[PDB]
Amino acid sequence: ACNVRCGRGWQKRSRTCTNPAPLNGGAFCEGMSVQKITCTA
Amino acid sequence: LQVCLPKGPTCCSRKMEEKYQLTARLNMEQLLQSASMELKFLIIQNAAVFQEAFEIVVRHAKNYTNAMFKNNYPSLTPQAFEFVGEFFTDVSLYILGSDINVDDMVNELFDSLFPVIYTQMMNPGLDINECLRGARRDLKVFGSFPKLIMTQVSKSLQVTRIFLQALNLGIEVINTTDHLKFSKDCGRMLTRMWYCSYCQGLMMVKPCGGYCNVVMQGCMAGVVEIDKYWREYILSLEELVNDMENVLLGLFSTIHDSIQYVQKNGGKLTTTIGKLCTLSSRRRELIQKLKSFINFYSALPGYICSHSPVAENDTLCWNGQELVERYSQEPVVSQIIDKLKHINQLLRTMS
Amino acid sequence: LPHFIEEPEDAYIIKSNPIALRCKARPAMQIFFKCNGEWVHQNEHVSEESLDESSGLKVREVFINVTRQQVEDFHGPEDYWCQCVAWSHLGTSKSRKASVRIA
Ligand SMILES: *[C@@H]1O[C@H](CO)[C@@H](O)[C@H](O)[C@H]1NC(C)=O
Ligand SMILES: *[C@@H]1O[C@H](CO)[C@@H](O)[C@H](O)[C@H]1NC(C)=O
Repeated sequence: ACNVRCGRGWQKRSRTCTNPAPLNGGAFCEGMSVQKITCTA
Repeated sequence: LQVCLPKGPTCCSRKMEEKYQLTARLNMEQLLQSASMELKFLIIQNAAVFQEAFEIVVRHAKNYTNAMFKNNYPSLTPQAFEFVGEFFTDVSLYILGSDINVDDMVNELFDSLFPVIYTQMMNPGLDINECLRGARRDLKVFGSFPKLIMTQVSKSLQVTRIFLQALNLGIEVINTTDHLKFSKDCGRMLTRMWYCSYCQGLMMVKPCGGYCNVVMQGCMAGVVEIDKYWREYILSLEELVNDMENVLLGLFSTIHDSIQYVQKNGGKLTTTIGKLCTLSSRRRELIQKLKSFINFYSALPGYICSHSPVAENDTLCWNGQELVERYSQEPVVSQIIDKLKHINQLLRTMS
Repeated sequence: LPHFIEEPEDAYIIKSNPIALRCKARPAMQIFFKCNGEWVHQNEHVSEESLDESSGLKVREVFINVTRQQVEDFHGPEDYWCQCVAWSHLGTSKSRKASVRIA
Protein backbone atom coordinates (compact mmCIF):
# COMPACT_ATOMS: atom_id res chain seq x y z
CA ALA A 1 0.00 0.00 0.00
CA CYS A 2 1.13 3.60 -0.70
CA ASN A 3 2.65 4.75 2.65
CA VAL A 4 1.73 8.39 1.88
CA ARG A 5 -2.03 9.07 1.70
CA CYS A 6 -1.58 12.34 -0.24
CA GLY A 7 0.92 12.87 -3.11
CA ARG A 8 3.92 10.65 -3.94
CA GLY A 9 3.59 7.18 -2.36
CA TRP A 10 5.63 3.96 -2.51
CA GLN A 11 4.86 0.36 -3.50
CA LYS A 12 7.30 -2.49 -2.76
CA ARG A 13 7.64 -6.00 -4.22
CA SER A 14 10.15 -8.49 -2.74
CA ARG A 15 12.02 -11.19 -4.69
CA THR A 16 14.03 -13.50 -2.40
CA CYS A 17 16.78 -15.97 -3.42
CA THR A 18 15.34 -19.08 -1.72
CA ASN A 19 13.98 -21.34 -4.53
CA PRO A 20 16.57 -22.95 -4.26
CA ALA A 21 18.91 -21.35 -1.66
CA PRO A 22 22.63 -21.49 -2.55
CA LEU A 23 24.61 -24.29 -0.80
CA ASN A 24 28.31 -25.15 -0.26
CA GLY A 25 29.38 -22.01 -2.15
CA GLY A 26 26.77 -22.05 -4.91
CA ALA A 27 26.43 -18.94 -7.06
CA PHE A 28 23.86 -16.51 -5.54
CA CYS A 29 20.93 -14.94 -7.45
CA GLU A 30 21.98 -12.30 -10.03
CA GLY A 31 20.29 -8.85 -10.04
CA MET A 32 17.98 -6.88 -7.69
CA SER A 33 15.93 -8.31 -4.78
CA VAL A 34 13.48 -5.40 -4.16
CA GLN A 35 11.23 -3.47 -6.59
CA LYS A 36 9.90 -0.01 -5.66
CA ILE A 37 7.48 2.13 -7.74
CA THR A 38 6.03 5.64 -7.22
CA CYS A 39 2.24 5.71 -6.78
CA THR A 40 -0.35 8.52 -6.77
CA ALA A 41 -3.11 7.59 -4.32
CA LEU B 1 -14.16 -49.17 -7.59
CA GLN B 2 -10.50 -49.12 -6.43
CA VAL B 3 -10.72 -47.21 -3.06
CA CYS B 4 -14.22 -47.53 -1.50
CA LEU B 5 -14.49 -51.19 -0.30
CA PRO B 6 -18.05 -52.07 -1.43
CA LYS B 7 -19.68 -53.98 1.49
CA GLY B 8 -23.30 -53.26 0.49
CA PRO B 9 -24.49 -51.11 -2.42
CA THR B 10 -22.79 -47.74 -3.18
CA CYS B 11 -24.05 -44.23 -4.08
CA CYS B 12 -20.83 -43.22 -5.94
CA SER B 13 -19.14 -44.30 -9.22
CA ARG B 14 -15.41 -44.55 -10.09
CA LYS B 15 -15.27 -40.88 -11.27
CA MET B 16 -16.79 -39.68 -7.97
CA GLU B 17 -14.07 -41.80 -6.26
CA GLU B 18 -11.38 -39.90 -8.25
CA LYS B 19 -13.04 -36.58 -7.23
CA TYR B 20 -12.97 -37.71 -3.56
CA GLN B 21 -9.27 -38.68 -3.94
CA LEU B 22 -8.35 -35.22 -5.35
CA THR B 23 -10.37 -33.51 -2.56
CA ALA B 24 -8.48 -35.72 -0.02
CA ARG B 25 -5.14 -34.56 -1.52
CA LEU B 26 -6.27 -30.90 -1.37
CA ASN B 27 -7.60 -31.26 2.22
CA MET B 28 -4.27 -32.81 3.37
CA GLU B 29 -2.32 -29.96 1.69
CA GLN B 30 -4.63 -27.33 3.30
CA LEU B 31 -4.15 -28.95 6.76
CA LEU B 32 -0.34 -29.02 6.34
CA GLN B 33 -0.31 -25.37 5.14
CA SER B 34 -2.47 -24.31 8.15
CA ALA B 35 -0.08 -26.19 10.50
CA SER B 36 3.08 -24.63 8.92
CA MET B 37 1.80 -21.08 8.15
CA GLU B 38 2.56 -19.45 11.55
CA LEU B 39 6.17 -20.79 11.64
CA LYS B 40 6.75 -20.00 7.93
CA PHE B 41 5.60 -16.38 8.44
CA LEU B 42 7.71 -16.09 11.64
CA ILE B 43 10.92 -17.15 9.83
CA ILE B 44 10.08 -15.02 6.73
CA GLN B 45 9.49 -11.91 8.91
CA ASN B 46 12.75 -12.49 10.86
CA ALA B 47 14.80 -13.15 7.68
CA ALA B 48 13.52 -9.88 6.12
CA VAL B 49 14.02 -7.84 9.35
CA PHE B 50 17.57 -9.14 9.98
CA GLN B 51 18.52 -8.53 6.32
CA GLU B 52 17.29 -4.89 6.51
CA ALA B 53 18.96 -4.37 9.94
CA PHE B 54 22.36 -5.67 8.69
CA GLU B 55 22.03 -3.43 5.59
CA ILE B 56 21.28 -0.44 7.89
CA VAL B 57 24.43 -1.22 9.95
CA VAL B 58 26.58 -1.51 6.78
CA ARG B 59 25.12 1.75 5.35
CA HIS B 60 25.76 3.64 8.63
CA ALA B 61 29.36 2.33 8.74
CA LYS B 62 30.01 3.32 5.09
CA ASN B 63 28.48 6.79 5.82
CA TYR B 64 30.71 7.28 8.92
CA THR B 65 33.86 6.13 7.05
CA ASN B 66 33.10 8.58 4.19
CA ALA B 67 32.32 11.39 6.69
CA MET B 68 35.52 10.75 8.73
CA PHE B 69 37.53 10.79 5.46
CA LYS B 70 35.87 14.12 4.49
CA ASN B 71 36.70 15.57 7.94
CA ASN B 72 40.19 14.18 8.75
CA TYR B 73 41.77 13.49 5.31
CA PRO B 74 40.29 15.88 2.71
CA SER B 75 43.50 15.39 0.63
CA LEU B 76 42.49 11.69 0.15
CA THR B 77 39.01 12.52 -1.29
CA PRO B 78 37.41 11.84 -3.68
CA GLN B 79 39.53 8.67 -4.18
CA ALA B 80 38.75 7.71 -0.53
CA PHE B 81 35.02 7.57 -1.42
CA GLU B 82 35.80 5.15 -4.29
CA PHE B 83 37.67 2.53 -2.23
CA VAL B 84 35.31 2.92 0.78
CA GLY B 85 32.30 2.35 -1.53
CA GLU B 86 33.99 -0.68 -3.15
CA PHE B 87 34.93 -2.09 0.30
CA PHE B 88 31.41 -1.78 1.79
CA THR B 89 29.77 -2.96 -1.48
CA ASP B 90 31.91 -6.13 -1.26
CA VAL B 91 31.01 -6.28 2.48
CA SER B 92 27.24 -6.30 1.70
CA LEU B 93 27.77 -8.76 -1.22
CA TYR B 94 29.59 -11.14 1.17
CA ILE B 95 26.85 -10.75 3.86
CA LEU B 96 24.22 -11.68 1.24
CA GLY B 97 26.20 -14.87 0.40
CA SER B 98 28.14 -13.86 -2.78
CA ASP B 99 31.61 -15.36 -3.43
CA ILE B 100 33.74 -12.52 -1.96
CA ASN B 101 37.16 -13.00 -0.31
CA VAL B 102 37.42 -11.03 2.98
CA ASP B 103 41.26 -10.96 2.92
CA ASP B 104 40.97 -9.68 -0.70
CA MET B 105 38.54 -6.91 0.42
CA VAL B 106 41.01 -5.62 3.07
CA ASN B 107 44.04 -6.04 0.76
CA GLU B 108 42.39 -4.13 -2.14
CA LEU B 109 41.27 -1.46 0.39
CA PHE B 110 44.87 -0.87 1.60
CA ASP B 111 46.27 -1.28 -1.96
CA SER B 112 43.99 1.60 -3.13
CA LEU B 113 44.54 3.65 0.09
CA PHE B 114 48.39 3.70 0.09
CA PRO B 115 49.13 5.44 -3.28
CA VAL B 116 46.82 8.44 -2.60
CA ILE B 117 48.34 8.74 0.93
CA TYR B 118 51.84 8.81 -0.64
CA THR B 119 50.96 11.28 -3.45
CA GLN B 120 48.77 13.73 -1.43
CA MET B 121 49.98 13.52 2.23
CA MET B 122 53.68 12.43 2.20
CA ASN B 123 55.13 13.47 -1.23
CA PRO B 124 52.86 16.12 -2.80
CA GLY B 125 53.83 16.28 -6.52
CA LEU B 126 48.94 7.30 -12.85
CA ASP B 127 51.74 5.14 -14.35
CA ILE B 128 53.78 4.91 -11.10
CA ASN B 129 50.59 3.84 -9.26
CA GLU B 130 51.38 0.07 -9.46
CA CYS B 131 54.91 0.55 -8.01
CA LEU B 132 53.27 2.15 -4.91
CA ARG B 133 50.66 -0.67 -4.76
CA GLY B 134 53.49 -3.27 -4.77
CA ALA B 135 55.55 -1.30 -2.20
CA ARG B 136 52.46 -1.27 0.11
CA ARG B 137 52.73 -5.06 0.66
CA ASP B 138 56.51 -5.49 -0.03
CA LEU B 139 57.45 -2.97 2.73
CA LYS B 140 54.48 -3.85 5.06
CA VAL B 141 53.79 -0.09 5.43
CA PHE B 142 50.48 -0.70 7.33
CA GLY B 143 52.06 -3.15 9.84
CA SER B 144 49.64 -5.73 11.35
CA PHE B 145 46.59 -3.43 10.81
CA PRO B 146 45.44 -5.25 7.60
CA LYS B 147 45.49 -8.71 9.28
CA LEU B 148 43.79 -7.28 12.42
CA ILE B 149 40.90 -5.88 10.30
CA MET B 150 40.91 -9.09 8.20
CA THR B 151 40.25 -11.40 11.20
CA GLN B 152 38.04 -8.80 12.99
CA VAL B 153 35.60 -8.62 10.05
CA SER B 154 35.88 -12.20 8.69
CA LYS B 155 34.84 -13.64 12.12
CA SER B 156 31.62 -11.52 12.28
CA LEU B 157 30.76 -11.59 8.54
CA GLN B 158 30.96 -15.43 8.35
CA VAL B 159 28.64 -15.93 11.39
CA THR B 160 26.16 -13.37 9.94
CA ARG B 161 26.27 -15.02 6.47
CA ILE B 162 25.64 -18.49 7.99
CA PHE B 163 22.82 -17.05 10.20
CA LEU B 164 21.05 -15.73 7.07
CA GLN B 165 21.67 -19.01 5.16
CA ALA B 166 20.19 -20.93 8.15
CA LEU B 167 17.08 -18.67 8.17
CA ASN B 168 16.69 -19.17 4.36
CA LEU B 169 17.00 -22.97 4.61
CA GLY B 170 14.44 -23.05 7.46
CA ILE B 171 12.09 -21.06 5.18
CA GLU B 172 12.85 -23.60 2.40
CA VAL B 173 12.08 -26.75 4.45
CA ILE B 174 8.98 -25.22 6.11
CA ASN B 175 7.74 -24.31 2.56
CA THR B 176 8.52 -27.88 1.52
CA THR B 177 6.42 -29.43 4.36
CA ASP B 178 2.99 -28.41 2.96
CA HIS B 179 3.94 -29.63 -0.60
CA LEU B 180 4.87 -33.20 0.52
CA LYS B 181 3.29 -35.65 -1.96
CA PHE B 182 2.40 -39.00 -0.32
CA SER B 183 1.99 -42.65 -1.43
CA LYS B 184 -1.02 -43.82 -3.49
CA ASP B 185 -1.96 -46.25 -0.66
CA CYS B 186 -2.12 -43.25 1.74
CA GLY B 187 -4.25 -41.34 -0.81
CA ARG B 188 -6.75 -44.23 -0.80
CA MET B 189 -6.64 -44.53 3.03
CA LEU B 190 -7.31 -40.75 3.43
CA THR B 191 -10.16 -41.02 0.85
CA ARG B 192 -11.65 -43.91 2.89
CA MET B 193 -11.21 -42.04 6.21
CA TRP B 194 -12.70 -38.69 5.01
CA TYR B 195 -15.16 -39.41 2.16
CA CYS B 196 -15.88 -43.14 1.58
CA SER B 197 -18.57 -42.84 4.33
CA TYR B 198 -20.54 -40.60 1.90
CA CYS B 199 -20.46 -43.41 -0.74
CA GLN B 200 -22.31 -45.65 1.81
CA GLY B 201 -25.00 -42.91 2.19
CA LEU B 202 -23.87 -41.51 5.59
CA MET B 203 -24.16 -37.72 6.03
CA MET B 204 -22.47 -36.65 9.32
CA VAL B 205 -20.53 -39.78 10.46
CA LYS B 206 -16.85 -39.03 11.35
CA PRO B 207 -13.90 -41.46 11.30
CA CYS B 208 -12.62 -43.06 14.53
CA GLY B 209 -9.74 -41.39 16.43
CA GLY B 210 -7.78 -44.67 16.41
CA TYR B 211 -8.31 -45.14 12.65
CA CYS B 212 -7.03 -41.57 12.06
CA ASN B 213 -4.02 -42.40 14.30
CA VAL B 214 -3.12 -45.59 12.37
CA VAL B 215 -3.55 -43.85 8.96
CA MET B 216 -1.50 -40.75 9.96
CA GLN B 217 1.31 -42.76 11.65
CA GLY B 218 1.12 -44.88 8.42
CA CYS B 219 1.96 -42.14 5.89
CA MET B 220 3.99 -39.84 8.23
CA ALA B 221 6.57 -42.56 9.15
CA GLY B 222 9.16 -40.69 7.01
CA VAL B 223 8.11 -37.15 7.97
CA VAL B 224 8.31 -37.89 11.75
CA GLU B 225 11.99 -38.94 11.30
CA ILE B 226 12.77 -35.26 10.45
CA ASP B 227 12.04 -34.28 14.11
CA LYS B 228 15.54 -35.21 15.44
CA TYR B 229 17.30 -33.07 12.78
CA TRP B 230 14.82 -30.18 13.19
CA ARG B 231 15.43 -30.18 16.99
CA GLU B 232 19.22 -30.20 16.39
CA TYR B 233 18.74 -27.30 13.90
CA ILE B 234 16.83 -25.21 16.50
CA LEU B 235 19.43 -25.93 19.21
CA SER B 236 22.41 -25.21 16.89
CA LEU B 237 20.82 -21.86 15.89
CA GLU B 238 20.50 -21.13 19.67
CA GLU B 239 24.22 -22.08 19.93
CA LEU B 240 25.09 -19.57 17.14
CA VAL B 241 23.17 -16.50 18.36
CA ASN B 242 25.11 -16.64 21.70
CA ASP B 243 28.87 -10.05 16.99
CA MET B 244 28.95 -7.86 13.84
CA GLU B 245 27.35 -4.48 14.78
CA ASN B 246 30.16 -3.63 17.28
CA VAL B 247 32.97 -4.67 14.87
CA LEU B 248 31.85 -2.68 11.79
CA LEU B 249 31.22 0.40 14.01
CA GLY B 250 34.80 0.45 15.49
CA LEU B 251 36.41 0.09 12.00
CA PHE B 252 36.81 3.91 11.59
CA SER B 253 39.09 4.33 14.66
CA THR B 254 41.28 1.42 13.46
CA ILE B 255 41.58 2.86 9.91
CA HIS B 256 42.43 6.36 11.25
CA ASP B 257 45.11 4.82 13.54
CA SER B 258 46.51 2.77 10.59
CA ILE B 259 46.84 5.99 8.51
CA GLN B 260 48.63 7.61 11.49
CA TYR B 261 50.87 4.50 11.75
CA VAL B 262 51.91 4.79 8.07
CA GLN B 263 52.48 8.57 8.38
CA LYS B 264 54.70 7.88 11.45
CA ASN B 265 57.61 6.46 9.33
CA GLY B 266 57.23 8.88 6.39
CA GLY B 267 60.88 10.01 6.66
CA LYS B 268 62.36 6.62 5.68
CA LEU B 269 59.31 5.62 3.58
CA THR B 270 59.45 8.57 1.12
CA THR B 271 63.22 8.18 0.49
CA THR B 272 63.01 4.37 0.06
CA ILE B 273 60.02 4.75 -2.32
CA GLY B 274 61.61 7.64 -4.29
CA LYS B 275 64.67 5.41 -4.89
CA LEU B 276 62.61 2.24 -5.64
CA CYS B 277 60.01 3.94 -7.92
CA THR B 278 18.16 -3.84 19.53
CA LEU B 279 19.64 -6.57 17.24
CA SER B 280 20.55 -9.00 20.09
CA SER B 281 17.02 -8.49 21.56
CA ARG B 282 15.51 -9.48 18.16
CA ARG B 283 17.55 -12.70 17.75
CA ARG B 284 16.87 -13.60 21.43
CA GLU B 285 13.08 -13.17 20.94
CA LEU B 286 13.41 -15.10 17.62
CA ILE B 287 15.12 -18.07 19.36
CA GLN B 288 12.61 -17.99 22.29
CA LYS B 289 9.71 -18.03 19.75
CA LEU B 290 11.44 -20.72 17.61
CA LYS B 291 11.78 -23.04 20.66
CA SER B 292 7.91 -23.10 20.82
CA PHE B 293 7.96 -25.00 17.45
CA ILE B 294 10.60 -27.64 18.37
CA ASN B 295 7.78 -30.29 18.44
CA PHE B 296 6.48 -29.27 14.96
CA TYR B 297 7.29 -32.53 13.12
CA SER B 298 6.46 -34.82 16.11
CA ALA B 299 3.07 -33.10 16.79
CA LEU B 300 2.16 -32.99 13.05
CA PRO B 301 0.05 -36.22 12.77
CA GLY B 302 -1.63 -35.23 16.08
CA TYR B 303 -2.45 -31.88 14.44
CA ILE B 304 -3.91 -33.53 11.30
CA CYS B 305 -6.17 -35.79 13.41
CA SER B 306 -7.12 -33.09 16.00
CA HIS B 307 -8.04 -30.62 13.18
CA SER B 308 -9.82 -33.23 11.00
CA PRO B 309 -13.40 -34.25 11.94
CA VAL B 310 -12.91 -37.45 14.02
CA ALA B 311 -14.91 -39.34 16.66
CA GLU B 312 -12.48 -39.14 19.63
CA ASN B 313 -14.73 -41.51 21.69
CA ASP B 314 -14.19 -44.29 19.04
CA THR B 315 -17.99 -44.86 19.32
CA LEU B 316 -20.46 -44.94 16.37
CA CYS B 317 -17.61 -44.00 13.98
CA TRP B 318 -16.30 -44.76 10.47
CA ASN B 319 -13.38 -47.24 10.32
CA GLY B 320 -12.63 -46.73 6.58
CA GLN B 321 -15.05 -49.48 5.41
CA GLU B 322 -18.10 -49.69 7.77
CA LEU B 323 -19.89 -47.89 10.62
CA VAL B 324 -18.86 -49.68 13.85
CA GLU B 325 -20.00 -49.49 17.49
CA ARG B 326 -16.37 -49.69 18.73
CA TYR B 327 -13.17 -49.53 16.65
CA SER B 328 -11.17 -52.79 16.37
CA GLN B 329 -7.52 -51.64 15.78
CA GLU B 330 11.64 -40.99 0.84
CA PRO B 331 13.39 -38.81 -1.80
CA VAL B 332 12.11 -35.34 -0.75
CA VAL B 333 12.23 -36.33 2.96
CA SER B 334 15.83 -37.53 2.29
CA GLN B 335 16.69 -34.11 0.76
CA ILE B 336 15.15 -32.27 3.77
CA ILE B 337 17.23 -34.44 6.16
CA ASP B 338 20.38 -34.00 3.99
CA LYS B 339 20.09 -30.18 4.07
CA LEU B 340 19.30 -30.23 7.83
CA LYS B 341 22.43 -32.38 8.49
CA HIS B 342 24.54 -29.98 6.36
CA ILE B 343 23.23 -26.79 8.03
CA ASN B 344 23.57 -28.43 11.50
CA GLN B 345 27.26 -29.33 10.93
CA LEU B 346 27.84 -25.79 9.57
CA LEU B 347 26.12 -24.24 12.66
CA ARG B 348 27.94 -26.43 15.23
CA THR B 349 31.36 -25.67 13.66
CA MET B 350 30.80 -21.90 14.07
CA SER B 351 30.05 -22.19 17.81
CA LEU C 1 3.90 22.07 -28.96
CA PRO C 2 7.55 22.17 -27.78
CA HIS C 3 9.93 20.27 -30.11
CA PHE C 4 13.09 18.84 -28.49
CA ILE C 5 16.34 19.73 -30.31
CA GLU C 6 18.81 18.16 -27.80
CA GLU C 7 17.16 15.15 -26.09
CA PRO C 8 19.02 13.81 -23.02
CA GLU C 9 21.25 10.76 -23.77
CA ASP C 10 21.83 8.01 -21.15
CA ALA C 11 24.92 9.13 -19.15
CA TYR C 12 27.39 6.88 -17.26
CA ILE C 13 29.27 7.95 -14.10
CA ILE C 14 32.99 7.04 -14.29
CA LYS C 15 35.38 7.29 -11.30
CA SER C 16 32.85 9.42 -9.30
CA ASN C 17 32.92 12.19 -11.98
CA PRO C 18 29.43 13.78 -11.92
CA ILE C 19 28.18 14.14 -15.54
CA ALA C 20 25.30 16.58 -16.09
CA LEU C 21 22.31 15.97 -18.39
CA ARG C 22 21.60 18.36 -21.31
CA CYS C 23 18.09 19.31 -22.51
CA LYS C 24 17.19 21.77 -25.30
CA ALA C 25 13.74 22.48 -26.80
CA ARG C 26 11.93 25.15 -28.87
CA PRO C 27 9.47 26.68 -28.39
CA ALA C 28 10.05 26.40 -24.60
CA MET C 29 9.50 28.76 -21.63
CA GLN C 30 9.87 26.19 -18.78
CA ILE C 31 11.92 22.94 -18.91
CA PHE C 32 12.01 20.61 -15.89
CA PHE C 33 13.48 17.17 -15.13
CA LYS C 34 11.47 14.24 -13.73
CA CYS C 35 14.13 11.82 -12.41
CA ASN C 36 12.63 8.45 -11.33
CA GLY C 37 8.98 9.64 -11.24
CA GLU C 38 9.47 12.85 -9.16
CA TRP C 39 10.33 16.47 -10.09
CA VAL C 40 13.91 17.75 -9.64
CA HIS C 41 14.42 20.77 -7.32
CA GLN C 42 14.47 24.24 -9.00
CA ASN C 43 18.02 24.90 -7.63
CA GLU C 44 19.45 21.87 -9.55
CA HIS C 45 18.22 23.27 -12.94
CA VAL C 46 20.49 25.63 -14.95
CA SER C 47 18.47 27.38 -17.72
CA GLU C 48 19.81 29.08 -20.90
CA GLU C 49 17.61 31.50 -22.92
CA SER C 50 18.87 31.06 -26.53
CA LEU C 51 17.68 32.29 -29.95
CA ASP C 52 17.97 30.02 -33.01
CA GLU C 53 19.49 31.26 -36.30
CA SER C 54 17.32 29.11 -38.64
CA SER C 55 14.18 30.69 -37.03
CA GLY C 56 13.72 33.62 -34.60
CA LEU C 57 12.04 31.70 -31.73
CA LYS C 58 12.75 31.36 -27.98
CA VAL C 59 14.94 28.25 -27.38
CA ARG C 60 15.60 26.91 -23.87
CA GLU C 61 18.52 24.71 -22.75
CA VAL C 62 18.58 23.30 -19.18
CA PHE C 63 21.45 21.33 -17.59
CA ILE C 64 21.09 19.24 -14.39
CA ASN C 65 24.01 17.70 -12.47
CA VAL C 66 23.68 14.01 -11.46
CA THR C 67 26.16 12.90 -8.77
CA ARG C 68 27.36 9.37 -7.92
CA GLN C 69 25.80 9.73 -4.41
CA GLN C 70 22.37 10.19 -6.10
CA VAL C 71 22.62 6.92 -8.08
CA GLU C 72 24.26 4.76 -5.35
CA ASP C 73 21.66 5.92 -2.74
CA PHE C 74 18.72 5.33 -5.15
CA HIS C 75 17.18 1.91 -4.28
CA GLY C 76 14.32 1.83 -6.82
CA PRO C 77 13.06 -0.90 -9.17
CA GLU C 78 14.40 0.30 -12.54
CA ASP C 79 17.63 2.00 -13.56
CA TYR C 80 18.07 5.62 -12.35
CA TRP C 81 16.17 7.33 -15.23
CA CYS C 82 15.38 11.01 -15.91
CA GLN C 83 12.86 12.63 -18.27
CA CYS C 84 12.54 16.16 -19.67
CA VAL C 85 9.20 18.04 -19.70
CA ALA C 86 8.88 21.25 -21.77
CA TRP C 87 6.05 23.82 -21.38
CA SER C 88 4.46 25.74 -24.29
CA HIS C 89 1.40 28.01 -24.68
CA LEU C 90 -0.36 24.95 -26.22
CA GLY C 91 0.74 22.13 -23.86
CA THR C 92 3.68 20.02 -22.67
CA SER C 93 6.10 17.51 -24.22
CA LYS C 94 8.15 14.67 -22.65
CA SER C 95 11.60 13.57 -23.93
CA ARG C 96 13.62 10.31 -23.95
CA LYS C 97 14.19 8.53 -20.60
CA ALA C 98 18.00 8.75 -20.13
CA SER C 99 19.00 6.15 -17.46
CA VAL C 100 22.18 7.21 -15.58
CA ARG C 101 23.78 4.06 -14.12
CA ILE C 102 26.88 3.34 -12.06
CA ALA C 103 28.89 1.48 -14.70
C1 LIG D 1 25.74 9.66 6.77
O1 LIG D 1 26.62 10.75 6.87
C2 LIG D 1 26.13 11.78 7.73
C3 LIG D 1 27.09 12.99 7.79
O2 LIG D 1 28.26 12.84 8.63
C4 LIG D 1 25.83 11.23 9.13
O3 LIG D 1 25.26 12.30 9.93
C5 LIG D 1 24.90 10.01 9.10
O4 LIG D 1 24.84 9.44 10.42
C6 LIG D 1 25.39 8.98 8.10
N1 LIG D 1 24.40 7.95 7.87
C7 LIG D 1 24.76 6.67 7.70
C8 LIG D 1 23.78 5.69 7.11
O5 LIG D 1 25.91 6.32 7.92
C1 LIG E 1 28.59 18.17 -11.87
O1 LIG E 1 29.54 18.17 -10.83
C2 LIG E 1 30.80 17.58 -11.23
C3 LIG E 1 31.79 17.79 -10.05
O2 LIG E 1 32.67 16.69 -9.79
C4 LIG E 1 31.36 18.12 -12.58
O3 LIG E 1 32.49 17.30 -13.01
C5 LIG E 1 30.27 18.24 -13.70
O4 LIG E 1 30.88 18.77 -14.93
C6 LIG E 1 29.03 19.01 -13.08
N1 LIG E 1 27.78 19.49 -13.81
C7 LIG E 1 27.08 20.60 -13.42
C8 LIG E 1 27.70 21.44 -12.33
O5 LIG E 1 25.98 20.93 -13.87
